[PDB]
Amino acid sequence: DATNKKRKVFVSTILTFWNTDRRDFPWRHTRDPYVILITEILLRRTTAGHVKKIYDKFFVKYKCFEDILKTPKSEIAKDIKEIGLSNQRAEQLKELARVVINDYGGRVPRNRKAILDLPGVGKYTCAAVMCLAFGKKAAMVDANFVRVINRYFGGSYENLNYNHKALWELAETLVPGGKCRDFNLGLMDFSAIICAPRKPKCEKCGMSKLCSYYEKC
Ligand code: SF4
Ligand SMILES: [Cl-]
Ligand SMILES: [Cl-]
Ligand SMILES: [Zn+2]
Repeated sequence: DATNKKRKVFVSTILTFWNTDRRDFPWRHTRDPYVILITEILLRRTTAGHVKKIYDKFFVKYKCFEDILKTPKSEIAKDIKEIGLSNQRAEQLKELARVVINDYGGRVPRNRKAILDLPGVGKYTCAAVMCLAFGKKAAMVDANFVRVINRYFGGSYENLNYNHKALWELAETLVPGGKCRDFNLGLMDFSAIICAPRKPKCEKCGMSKLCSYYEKC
């Protein structure tokens, strides 16, 4: 149906944004599974700017899970106090390190279900590791991704969130093969710069012509 063109323009718009208004963060320049997974965990409950500021010292000190597991919890907490909830985060990092060391030889598995079951890992982080580290097709769906989908596609997707399989399935089918990274990261950037939480910047949006939400305005 014509829903084919609407989906095609969405993907096209996002892929282009990845090349025209790309944001930058250190973790977007590595493919080490450990760094990507740990960074996604550190980003929770804080901001990219905060993690970016401890990134250099953190990854020089903790080069892998072995480094985390041998370090006292209080020392780890001290090292990441800046991003908050340091003690709770330290405890979680050590548990994750313990499982990866005890069960996977200290290396993150290149398998969806294996990753998803690691301590502290949810559907979004698992998607990030699979896509960013292993280059496998996966949609990194967070609340911001949901927002764009709600607005652009509307209809039966207007009120769904990432706890709805119907919404995650659509996201999955939108991910272009061979360019999962371009799509997920381009969408992350687009959602923040253009289709923002407060007053999307529709006049700068390239797909406003097919956007459901743009019609209600
Ligand atoms: S037209 Fe507006 S609401 Fe629609 S995708 Fe673009 S920014 Fe988001
Ligand atoms: Cl490389
Ligand atoms: Cl290692
Ligand atoms: Zn190691």
